[PDB]
Amino acid sequence: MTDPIADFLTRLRNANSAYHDEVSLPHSKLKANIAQILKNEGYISDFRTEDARVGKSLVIQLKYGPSRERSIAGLRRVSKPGLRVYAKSTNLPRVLGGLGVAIISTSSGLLTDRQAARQGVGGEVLAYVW
Amino acid sequence: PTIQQLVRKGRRDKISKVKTAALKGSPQRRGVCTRVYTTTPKKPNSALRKVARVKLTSQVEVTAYIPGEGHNLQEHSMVLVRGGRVKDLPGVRYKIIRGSLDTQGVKNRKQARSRYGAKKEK
RNA sequence: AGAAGGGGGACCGGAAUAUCGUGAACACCCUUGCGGUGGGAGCGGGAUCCGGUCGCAGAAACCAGUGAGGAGCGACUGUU
RNA sequence: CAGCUUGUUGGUGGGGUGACGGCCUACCAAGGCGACGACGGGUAGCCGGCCUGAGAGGGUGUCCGGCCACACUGGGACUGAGAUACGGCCCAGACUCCUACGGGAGGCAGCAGUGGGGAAUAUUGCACAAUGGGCGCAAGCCUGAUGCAGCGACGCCGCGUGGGGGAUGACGGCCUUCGGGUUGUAAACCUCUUUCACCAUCGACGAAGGUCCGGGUUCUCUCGGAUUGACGGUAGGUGGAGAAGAAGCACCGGCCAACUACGUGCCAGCAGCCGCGGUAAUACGUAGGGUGCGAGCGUUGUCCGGAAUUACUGGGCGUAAAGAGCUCGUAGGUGGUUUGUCGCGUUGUUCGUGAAAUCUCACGGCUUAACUGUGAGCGUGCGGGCGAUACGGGCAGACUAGAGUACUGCAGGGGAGACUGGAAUUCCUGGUGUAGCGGUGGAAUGCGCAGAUAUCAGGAGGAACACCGGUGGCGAAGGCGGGUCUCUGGGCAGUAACUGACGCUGAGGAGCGAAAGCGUGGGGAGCGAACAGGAUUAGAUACCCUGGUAGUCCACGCCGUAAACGGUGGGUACUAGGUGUGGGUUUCCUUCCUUGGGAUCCGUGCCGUAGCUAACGCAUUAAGUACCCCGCCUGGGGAGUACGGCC
RNA sequence: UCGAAGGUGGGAUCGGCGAUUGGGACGAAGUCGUAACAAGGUAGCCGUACCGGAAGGUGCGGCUGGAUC
Ligand SMILES: [Mg+2]
Ligand SMILES: [Mg+2]
Ligand SMILES: [Mg+2]
Ligand SMILES: [Mg+2]
Ligand SMILES: [Mg+2]
Ligand SMILES: [Mg+2]
Ligand SMILES: [Mg+2]
Ligand SMILES: [Mg+2]
Ligand SMILES: [Mg+2]
Ligand SMILES: [Mg+2]
Ligand SMILES: [Mg+2]
Ligand SMILES: [Mg+2]
Ligand SMILES: [Mg+2]
Ligand SMILES: [Mg+2]
Ligand SMILES: [Mg+2]
Ligand SMILES: [Mg+2]
Ligand SMILES: [Mg+2]
Ligand SMILES: [Mg+2]
Ligand SMILES: [Mg+2]
Ligand SMILES: [Mg+2]
Ligand SMILES: [Mg+2]
Ligand SMILES: [Mg+2]
Ligand SMILES: [Mg+2]
Ligand SMILES: [Mg+2]
Ligand SMILES: [Mg+2]
Ligand SMILES: [Mg+2]
Ligand SMILES: [Mg+2]
Ligand SMILES: [Mg+2]
Ligand SMILES: [Mg+2]
Ligand SMILES: [Mg+2]
Ligand SMILES: [Mg+2]
Ligand SMILES: [Mg+2]
Ligand SMILES: [Mg+2]
Ligand SMILES: [Mg+2]
Ligand SMILES: [Mg+2]
Ligand SMILES: [Mg+2]
Ligand SMILES: [Mg+2]
Ligand SMILES: [Mg+2]
Ligand SMILES: [Mg+2]
Ligand SMILES: [Mg+2]
Ligand SMILES: [Mg+2]
Ligand SMILES: [Mg+2]
Ligand SMILES: [Mg+2]
Ligand SMILES: [Mg+2]
Ligand SMILES: [Mg+2]
Ligand SMILES: [Mg+2]
Ligand SMILES: [Mg+2]
Ligand SMILES: [Mg+2]
Ligand SMILES: [Mg+2]
Ligand SMILES: [Mg+2]
Ligand SMILES: [Mg+2]
Ligand SMILES: [Mg+2]
Ligand SMILES: [Mg+2]
Ligand SMILES: [Mg+2]
Ligand SMILES: [Mg+2]
Ligand SMILES: [Mg+2]
Ligand SMILES: [Mg+2]
Ligand SMILES: [Mg+2]
Ligand SMILES: [Mg+2]
Ligand SMILES: [Mg+2]
Ligand SMILES: [Mg+2]
Ligand SMILES: [Mg+2]
Ligand SMILES: [Mg+2]
Ligand SMILES: [Mg+2]
Ligand SMILES: [Mg+2]
Ligand SMILES: [Mg+2]
Ligand SMILES: [Mg+2]
Ligand SMILES: [Mg+2]
Ligand SMILES: [Mg+2]
Ligand SMILES: [Mg+2]
Ligand SMILES: [Mg+2]
Ligand SMILES: [Mg+2]
Ligand SMILES: [Mg+2]
Ligand SMILES: [Mg+2]
Ligand SMILES: [Mg+2]
Ligand SMILES: [Mg+2]
Ligand SMILES: [Mg+2]
Repeated sequence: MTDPIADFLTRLRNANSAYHDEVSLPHSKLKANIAQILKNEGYISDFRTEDARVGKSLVIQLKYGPSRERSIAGLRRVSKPGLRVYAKSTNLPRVLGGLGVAIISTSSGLLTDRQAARQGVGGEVLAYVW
Repeated sequence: PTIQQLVRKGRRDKISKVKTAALKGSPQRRGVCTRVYTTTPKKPNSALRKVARVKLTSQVEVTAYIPGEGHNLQEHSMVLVRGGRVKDLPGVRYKIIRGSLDTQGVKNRKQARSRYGAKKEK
């Protein structure tokens, strides 16, 4: 069980592919922050944290369009534990030429590409959500 | 794959085989051109290709190819050799320049007039 | 295999009065003995370094392995 | 190339240096370097730069600039602020030369040039006119640095080899359906311009500069009298008649733009591939026509790209090349939740630095461009200060989920040792008994008649354990069942009893590891390589038959190889179902006896959803979606072979 | 004292030639066989041992990348 961020992304991608309407996984502060960013970006619906038998479990509800259409096109972790990915303000990564969002972990907290470029501080690119 | 394994053992480009071994660094090598004869090419060609044994100033013996309609070649001769593939002969990988120190340009040559040796007119 | 092939070797002086190592007298305690500890005299031994001296030659005379390479036969020590 | 070092590592006291220092010396310790590759071998001047590539990257160090190293080879000292001291010195070696034989002199990797090698790379020219450097108070002197000139299409740029009417469809050539068209407005004919060439003339900027004089007294300044340019009478301008003085080159089958005919008939021949030429060649030589470029066009030599065919960007490993035979574990890489601290990684700002030219934007000057000057980017980085702890990380803690331990049950051909049982084959002994037995598609070799095959009874001996038995179970893999006993391993289920990230993988390394084979002793019923005879066949060194040795067996060692396969590495998370089997547990339907159905865990089969795949197929036991670790591949042979090394 | 050059010696490493000899690749239209592709006429492969002119054959153990009831 390595890279819980990758595990969370993989679970979300699998559920979105299988048209699942609910996911469950143990809760962490980083996962909660990522859920907040996703909710702000509008790729997901509401999220909540519920106390399981051990620790806490973080719950994400997904969103679907009019037909059986997935708002989430795909997921891709970026900064793997095998090789970390760091980016600066002048060369912030672009996802889908601006149509995608990359989570940036800077001293101001977890931030999106455009917001991080606005304030000019870079960090570690966690993943691409696009 | 496995960036850690790549760090431990990096990638390596393919091994290379040189093609100008006899010339060993020269576009043209001056040879001796001893024992000019003629051999037969591979099966589905059935020709009589004029070849020679030419030893360069780099002291290597190779079998070269004589292009053009006939030649004035003989025993050891003051010739120049360039690279080239024949695609029919077993191991001929060099060609003698026609219109060199000794060999003459191919007579009656009007088309392309540079290869095989040909003055325009005079 | 002492493979092969090299280097040194005499004498005098100093180090050097426990220099070092051998044994251990006078003189030091106790269950007093053919006893124990310390002690270091006198007497012997070996090695090393530095300086000097002599000769043609320092293993000094006597004494005291020649070495290497390729084959055959018998494995070897022995026996005739 | 797996072990390297002894002034070597350190210390002490001196010596030495401009200066720290085993730099040197006397003494003391045993240390120092090495898998992040020392030591060893091959190769090489480094960088700014140059080329290619969208980029990352790949190649390279030549002009120029910065540095380093060297001056016939090797070694050494001195002078001096400062020495690889090219045109300084001493010595050793080689070479060349003079000589009266005793002795002496010399070093173009300075400029120019000669010999030799190579495919091949230039004048024994001018001047200090300007800049820099050295010597004086200077005036001045030197400078093969430098400024130029000469040779080369060697590279970049630029301009010409003309233009305006021209269907005489010149003539002709070419193709030819004998009609025609192509060459083709280009031509002749009428005309315009003279770019660069030829001839004559003027004539430079480069010099707000240096000398001898006039204000200045010398310090500063302009003034003119004289002179000072190698380039150079050169650039450049002007004046003169005349299109008159001026183009060639490669290719034309696909890649890739360019077709007809003649001669030829696997011959001449061409070619980058694959393919054309052996009697109608758009592929050979030639003629015409066309395409593209141009004072250049093709070939050769090498690098980059196409090549995502070494893949960070940007590859794969079931069957195409690719998972070690399996397991353990050293280093290493990587890692659950949560709190606090630091701020090392991370990131922001600021300062210093990141030379110039060259790369780019924007301009300025050579008639334009090449060339050159200026402003800004580039210089991906580094050092310093000042902000952050969102993530990784260090430290200090905490939790139980991971992992491990605990207790109670469960299944098992898991393994080792010892004892023991039956069937069957063979053999031995005896009885009954006579002429066949065995073998094949058919036979024969073979066995018996000296009593065989067959039958009965008893005994001896080795091997293997029918039925259970299966699609099943166990084991890391290989493998594992006649029975009993002893010793011992692992797994699963349940409670959550306990610790608290103690986890995953694992380079090397270590252990285990079918059959065959090897060493030592024993054993040998049956089978059975080798071998022998018979039979088939042209042959039969085989398939078939008759025999038969090692071996197969035991004990202890060795060997470490298999299609050792799921042709699929280990661990984890997630991703419809349907239907068998095995070990548990659990309430309920609890008697609906049903040991059935339902729930959960650990497996083992098949079918099937999405997804993946070249397809076959995989599909919760993935070859699907992701992460961490290790192993492996870069066309086929040669070859898993040679040499070396380890066993 | 150190110290270039030189001499003496045993080694280390890299090449060239070598009587003779082993295997490999390619050639032509040769000789001897048919081992594999069909159940290829005795199924084919994998490791080992032995044998034979040669491909190959046999034994032991394993796989189906074959079939059978
Ligand atoms: Mg990759
Ligand atoms: Mg000796
Ligand atoms: Mg000997
Ligand atoms: Mg003397
Ligand atoms: Mg003796
Ligand atoms: Mg012999
Ligand atoms: Mg003897
Ligand atoms: Mg013998
Ligand atoms: Mg010392
Ligand atoms: Mg000292
Ligand atoms: Mg060099
Ligand atoms: Mg590319
Ligand atoms: Mg030198
Ligand atoms: Mg010289
Ligand atoms: Mg020298
Ligand atoms: Mg001076
Ligand atoms: Mg001095
Ligand atoms: Mg010198
Ligand atoms: Mg000098
Ligand atoms: Mg000189
Ligand atoms: Mg010169
Ligand atoms: Mg040459
Ligand atoms: Mg020459
Ligand atoms: Mg001057
Ligand atoms: Mg000057
Ligand atoms: Mg030329
Ligand atoms: Mg074309
Ligand atoms: Mg013809
Ligand atoms: Mg042609
Ligand atoms: Mg290429
Ligand atoms: Mg590439
Ligand atoms: Mg590939
Ligand atoms: Mg295959
Ligand atoms: Mg394969
Ligand atoms: Mg395996
Ligand atoms: Mg294998
Ligand atoms: Mg193997
Ligand atoms: Mg470890
Ligand atoms: Mg660890
Ligand atoms: Mg963590
Ligand atoms: Mg760690
Ligand atoms: Mg301009
Ligand atoms: Mg700069
Ligand atoms: Mg800073
Ligand atoms: Mg647990
Ligand atoms: Mg046993
Ligand atoms: Mg018997
Ligand atoms: Mg009987
Ligand atoms: Mg009987
Ligand atoms: Mg506790
Ligand atoms: Mg492990
Ligand atoms: Mg290992
Ligand atoms: Mg065996
Ligand atoms: Mg045996
Ligand atoms: Mg035996
Ligand atoms: Mg026989
Ligand atoms: Mg038989
Ligand atoms: Mg038998
Ligand atoms: Mg044997
Ligand atoms: Mg073993
Ligand atoms: Mg097996
Ligand atoms: Mg894999
Ligand atoms: Mg796996
Ligand atoms: Mg798995
Ligand atoms: Mg099941
Ligand atoms: Mg299926
Ligand atoms: Mg596949
Ligand atoms: Mg081998
Ligand atoms: Mg070997
Ligand atoms: Mg030979
Ligand atoms: Mg056959
Ligand atoms: Mg066969
Ligand atoms: Mg047959
Ligand atoms: Mg067969
Ligand atoms: Mg046989
Ligand atoms: Mg076999
Ligand atoms: Mg078999």
